[PDB]
Amino acid sequence: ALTQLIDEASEGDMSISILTQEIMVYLAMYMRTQPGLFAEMFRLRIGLIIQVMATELAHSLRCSAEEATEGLMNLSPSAMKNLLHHILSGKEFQGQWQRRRRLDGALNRVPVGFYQKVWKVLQKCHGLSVEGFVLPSSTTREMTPGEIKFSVHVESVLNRVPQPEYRQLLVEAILVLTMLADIEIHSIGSIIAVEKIVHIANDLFLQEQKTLGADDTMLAKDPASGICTLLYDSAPSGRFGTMTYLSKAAATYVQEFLPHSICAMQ
Amino acid sequence: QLTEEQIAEFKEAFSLFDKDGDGTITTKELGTVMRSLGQNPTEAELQDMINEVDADGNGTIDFPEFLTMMARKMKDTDSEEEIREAFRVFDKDGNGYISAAELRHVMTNLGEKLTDEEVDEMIREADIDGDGQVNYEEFVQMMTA
Amino acid sequence: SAQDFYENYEPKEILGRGVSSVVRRCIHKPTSQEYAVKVIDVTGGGSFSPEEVRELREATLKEVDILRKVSGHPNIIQLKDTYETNTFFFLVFDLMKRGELFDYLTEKVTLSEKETRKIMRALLEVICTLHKLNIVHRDLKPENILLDDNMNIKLTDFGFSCQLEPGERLREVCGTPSYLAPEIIECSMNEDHPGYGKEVDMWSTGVIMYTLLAGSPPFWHRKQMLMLRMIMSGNYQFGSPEWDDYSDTVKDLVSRFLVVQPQNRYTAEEALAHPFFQQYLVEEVRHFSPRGKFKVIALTVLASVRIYYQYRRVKPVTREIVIRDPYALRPLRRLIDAYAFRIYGHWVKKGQQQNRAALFENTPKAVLLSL
Amino acid sequence: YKTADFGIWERGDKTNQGISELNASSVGMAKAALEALDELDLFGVKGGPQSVIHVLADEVQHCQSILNSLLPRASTSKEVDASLLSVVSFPAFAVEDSQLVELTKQEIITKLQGRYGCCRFLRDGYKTPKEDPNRLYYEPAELKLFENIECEWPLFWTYFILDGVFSGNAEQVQEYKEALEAVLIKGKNGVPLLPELYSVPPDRVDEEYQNPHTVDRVPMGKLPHMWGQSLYILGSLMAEGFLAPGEIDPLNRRFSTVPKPDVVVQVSILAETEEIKTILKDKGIYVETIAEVYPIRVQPARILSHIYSSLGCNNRMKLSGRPYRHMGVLGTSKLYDIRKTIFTFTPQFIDQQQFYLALDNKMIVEMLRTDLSYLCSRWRMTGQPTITFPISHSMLDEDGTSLNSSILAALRKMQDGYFGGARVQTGKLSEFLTTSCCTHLSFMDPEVARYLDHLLA
Ligand SMILES: C/C=C(\C)CC/C=C(\C)CCC=C(C)C
Repeated sequence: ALTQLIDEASEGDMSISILTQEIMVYLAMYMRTQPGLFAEMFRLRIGLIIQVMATELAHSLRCSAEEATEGLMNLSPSAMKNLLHHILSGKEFQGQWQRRRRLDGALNRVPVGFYQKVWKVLQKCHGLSVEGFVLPSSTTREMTPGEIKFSVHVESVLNRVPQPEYRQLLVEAILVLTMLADIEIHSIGSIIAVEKIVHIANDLFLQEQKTLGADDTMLAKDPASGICTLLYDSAPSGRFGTMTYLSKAAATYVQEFLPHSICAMQ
Repeated sequence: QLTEEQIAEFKEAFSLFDKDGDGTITTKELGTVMRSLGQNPTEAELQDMINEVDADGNGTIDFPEFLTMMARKMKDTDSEEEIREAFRVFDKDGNGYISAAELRHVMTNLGEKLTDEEVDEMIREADIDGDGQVNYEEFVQMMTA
Repeated sequence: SAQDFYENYEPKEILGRGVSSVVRRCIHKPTSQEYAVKVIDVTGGGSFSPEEVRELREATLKEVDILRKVSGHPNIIQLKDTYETNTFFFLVFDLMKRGELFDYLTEKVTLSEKETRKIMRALLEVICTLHKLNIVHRDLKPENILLDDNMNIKLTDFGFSCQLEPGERLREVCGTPSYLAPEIIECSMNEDHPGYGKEVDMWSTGVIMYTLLAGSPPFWHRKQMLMLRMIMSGNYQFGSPEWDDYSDTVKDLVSRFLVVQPQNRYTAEEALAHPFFQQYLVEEVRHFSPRGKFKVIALTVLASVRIYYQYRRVKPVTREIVIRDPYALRPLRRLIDAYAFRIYGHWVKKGQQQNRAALFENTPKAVLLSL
Repeated sequence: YKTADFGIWERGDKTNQGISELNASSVGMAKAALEALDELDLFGVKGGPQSVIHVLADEVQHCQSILNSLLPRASTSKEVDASLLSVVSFPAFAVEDSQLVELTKQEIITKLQGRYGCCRFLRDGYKTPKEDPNRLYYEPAELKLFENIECEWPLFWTYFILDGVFSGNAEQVQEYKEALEAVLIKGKNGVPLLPELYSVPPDRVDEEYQNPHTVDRVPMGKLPHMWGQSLYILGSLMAEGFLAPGEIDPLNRRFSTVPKPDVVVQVSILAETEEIKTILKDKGIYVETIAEVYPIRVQPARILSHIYSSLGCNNRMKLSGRPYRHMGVLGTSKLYDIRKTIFTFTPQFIDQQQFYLALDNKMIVEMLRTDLSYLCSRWRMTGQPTITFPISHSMLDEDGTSLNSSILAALRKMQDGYFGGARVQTGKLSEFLTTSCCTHLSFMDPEVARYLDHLLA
């Protein structure tokens, strides 16, 4: 049945069917010998693994996706295993962090305990909405924080954004609520749109660079997401990092929903 | 750049802070001092206060840590306020002149027993303008020195 | 022989990995004591040509030598004994349950002033022993530094070390790029400079100071040669908002190791004599002139007043200051760095394209894209 | 290890919705049963090879790979189950790492035990007064209704008593004996009865919601619980010196937690043709050819899998023997005695007809490196494992006159005595005849037999 499911999920393309099971051996090979590469991935998505492995072998030896598709068939099993380990371990051979966010939100790689941190935040809220799909606080009572079924619910909401790079922006956006939630004594008591916090953070990332001397050329919009391409390439921390602007926009949204706030314990 | 002298001055100050020879200054110990000098802050205040300086240290300040504070991290305004404050701490009278006896008042407060003439001498050694008084200008000139 | 290896130790689990060397935990059967074994593949899977196979042995044969020249010292591992085979070279040393300082620096992005002081107090006292025996490391990276359950520093991988003949200065370029002293590159780009001596380790140690206390290398940028001009010229900045909260005694000692000219560098013996590493010994008479007593009582007051003033100054976290500038104030900036390294702590590794500074954006995009 | 089942509680996952899951109790129990039946004569001492149950350590240690990964959890849906006491200590002894046993036992302690026994698993609600006894299934929302008010079964306290007797913790056999003696319901002529479960009274459900494990519970369910009652008497028998752990465990499963030293993996590199023996000789590799090993004859791992398809065949009972399952090194590293001819089977990762992972020589070393590592740490048979490694023409260079560097490094690596964390004693297959697991395949003793008949001749 497992082989039949792979073949049916192969939608007829025979090259992916073997690559699906070929990677499955390597995933199990690294899982048995190095369990630490999957500590940040609770769902092993082989199907996109070929896709995410395609992009890095596309950017390396810069070529088209179809040439990479022909290229992916061409590597040796050891090279294929190494390149997958190149993907999973976090070793690097658009932009630097744009290639580290298209490789971090396409694998649905999330920090240890992030699914155990959404549970804490949702108890202080009514839900968490992404692209207008809500993950309500009723889930917190329904499954335990450590329940993998809950991990699916948080995960399912987070794939409502198709583009991989924007998902990781949502991922660390969720955590800037978590870290602001600890400081804030009161609860928002309403819905929070995790998507929007990135958007004004995109907007607020826009204003500061305009003031400091950025041209319209460098701050170019991502066609689908609506985020500046430089914001995707921006480093996480720092004065002008992505999570400084998202630690910045995770407060103006709480301004309208929470008229009065008290922040303690620094 | 802090001289062997300066480091030594910071060290004896650390000694004046800890009555026990603990090698550390506790939230309680700082307190005994502030109250010695007349600023009685909440035991909680103290905890925060020792925390601002250390951040781990479990409420005890250490000397390597101590010097870190006494090195002039202070801004001109910031120090100015402080320099001024000590000066007031010095004059309960608030007359604005440093009594030889006022110096004694502070030591007596810090539990160090030192000779009466020596005290006059301490001021005298440092005293030119204020015969018998250290003026604030003398105090500031002195601290930098 | 391999029989001699298994007659005394039994490797249980894999601790770490390397380019061709694997670190493995073992049990010493006679003593039942935890020990680490580094397992270097001499043949390297067949990639090593006979020259590299020979050179790796000579590098390894040398490597036993330095680790045999320094022993019993608290803060460098003890090579308990070394076994060589035709295909491997086993080296058994102390077990460090915790990993390298790089892994630790990933967990805590900014390493606190008290913690770094004893960390490097050992490292400088490590550096004194190497220089007194006249042995330079040239490789003082935090991944070369191992920490135990008590956080004690165990300097590791003297793989690039070489003993200078009295008054001789090397020319070979040995070391990953960021932690190379200015004359390392200068000797690489010129023949007139007759070489570098034991003062090399001082610069590398001073680099750890900027990395540990700020979470970034002093000089880092994504292309290779650009980092080099920041090194030889020596343009470093205790930038804001990051580097303003630390005490001023930190900054001067950082510049001392970071001076570009070697002779003016701050050698290890006087390095421990800078005010930071001064320790409070309880039993000191500390006699003082009457002016000296008056300062102490004034300084004792000046301290108490100071502490109340500094604290009063700290601004509680409010909604507005988060909106205007999160990084500016410490508690929120350290937090942003902390949750920066929890999400992308897998993205920091060894090398140039994986350094920690890649996780920090301290400059406007326009200035970054100026050239 | 690869089959989902409803398990010890006949309800599958925590949701109780007919969803079978991989429970550690089933995986652990099968591992112990497989080890218990391993070379066991079902007729006792007065038995023969016809009455011996043959168990393959590939499936036994595959259950270990799942137990180590699952524990201290019972499944992906259960953070812990008190039935894991039936796996860590008794009667399975299926966990070999003592740290795992203590960690799992203490996890049961914190999350399940109260003052009336231990809960089967978190959010159980089997007989909690907050579930309707008519519906066989539970809706998803009902799971949160069972929190902290779950029925508590003294059955698992008999397991802790049994664990203490086996481990030798007189303190453990005392804390759980007085605890069990205060929950035992007296009946008939004063005999103790073990309640199946202790249930929260319907009015007092809210109190245990707020303050956990303090409200008085009423005995419900089966009275006596014939399962739990037996181990209570069994624990009582072995705690008052009427029975020893060895008599109830004659197969010595209780020693599963004692450390096992790693084994020395014997490797006999072979050459498919004489002309490959010269390339290896030119590189200084002492090998026998495939023909020089005769009378010992080597075969692919598949052939061994076909052979076991005749073990347990009974036409009248319509039993077809073992299904075709892939054979790992633990099966293929034994020496097989089929019809008085010694058989060694090539390890499966070198099989080239199945897939293309054997056609990359850099992958042979990588698979071999882990496969020796799997062998040394997981060998539980008499003798030392013997991997017969035949060098094929595909493992040579594209030129055809030189051995590939990756395999070339691999072969010398084995002669020096260490490869992949395993001690390798390289030699000839004849030398390892007496220091190997010589398993006699008695079912072959008078399809695959017809092939083996010509193969023998
Ligand atoms: C101290 C925080 C200051 C601006 C940020 C505003 C915080 C919040 C708006 C609500 C988000 C999470 C809540 C968990 C309960």
